[PDB]
Amino acid sequence: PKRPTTLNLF
Amino acid sequence: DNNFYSVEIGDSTFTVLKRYQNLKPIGSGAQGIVCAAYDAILERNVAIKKLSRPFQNQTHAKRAYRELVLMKCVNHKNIIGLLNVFTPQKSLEEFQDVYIVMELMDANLCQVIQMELDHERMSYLLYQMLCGIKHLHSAGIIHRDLKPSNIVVKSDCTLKILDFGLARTAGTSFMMEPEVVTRYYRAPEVILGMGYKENVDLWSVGCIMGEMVCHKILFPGRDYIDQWNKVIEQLGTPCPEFMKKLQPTVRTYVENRPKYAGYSFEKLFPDVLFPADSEHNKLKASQARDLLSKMLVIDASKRISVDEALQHPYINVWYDPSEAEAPPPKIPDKQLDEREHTIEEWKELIYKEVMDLE
Ligand SMILES: CCOc1nc(C(=O)NCc2cc(OC)ccc2OC)ccc1C#N
Repeated sequence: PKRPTTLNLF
Repeated sequence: DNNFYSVEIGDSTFTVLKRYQNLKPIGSGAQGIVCAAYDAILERNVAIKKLSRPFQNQTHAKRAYRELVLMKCVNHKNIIGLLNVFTPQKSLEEFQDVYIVMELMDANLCQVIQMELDHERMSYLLYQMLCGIKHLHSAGIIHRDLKPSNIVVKSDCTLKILDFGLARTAGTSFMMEPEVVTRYYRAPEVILGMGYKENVDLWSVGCIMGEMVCHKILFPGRDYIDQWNKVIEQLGTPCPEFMKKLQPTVRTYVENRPKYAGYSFEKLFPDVLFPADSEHNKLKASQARDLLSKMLVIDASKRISVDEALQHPYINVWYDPSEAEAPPPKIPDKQLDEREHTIEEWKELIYKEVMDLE
């Protein structure tokens, strides 16, 4: 369980 | 060429140290325009807010000051960092315009609230938001205005709290100016003039996390008073223990409303709206829903606190002592909760602040 690094703010 | 300059910012004019280029607006609000800029000297982009009528009322003063102060005295990786603060005027006589500069992320939480995330993202985002607040609370500071407009995310999936112009401590009053926080997120103790604790923020936190799942404002409200009716219709009329705490005037009205039992959180929030449950326990709809039902609670004295939010099975699988229980910030002692001054007197402190803060 590791922290996300991406976030498609589109 | 006096080492500043102005730019025709949409409706009004701006004035910044040349270093800031290509000033395009992004923030139009109740505290003034806030446009993005590319700080040359920095080699990174930034955001600049220009305080709208900082001395208009003895209150704006009290807020502009706290704004500054608090922007300065408090730091965390989940709180927009204060890059700078400057003024173009030369002396206190001239002085009346203040521009604050701070780091800038990629978007608004309203941007997230319009896309479907997954337990990984949603839980992490809430975690960060929760750590940011814990920092403020650790210093007896309350934000009083957490909402999407005041929360920013960046492409690397990290978020940071915003604005402090309404941030303060204490809770003596019942909020002589409760009209200021944004309706759809006002917490019961605010709506019903009551005197708030630190946990008055976890309400807004629920209203938001609920917004990210539902995708629509949790408790609408066509007006300051209708707000309340939207809260009870959802969560049901509060119990008599609670009522007994309202001012005599409020208690009566609050008791003459129709009685609603409300609906179960499984109903308010069916599974299907939450991300896809995997097979793992900690990150399940059950948990996310459970945390919600502990934030969206009328009786503050029965409503969760950050301490526990950060410890909850849904947000807790990211827990890290540093971020979680960082060092409580420390304001000098200027910041308080009442201290009133003149329009000038206030202006005085602001300058001698904008100064050693330039
Ligand atoms: C809400 C605007 O105010 C502020 N916003 C930010 C911020 O990072 N906003 C994210 C953001 C970035 C954009 O790309 C250029 C465009 C629109 C945005 O959403 C508005 C940071 C500080 C303040 C302040 N003060």
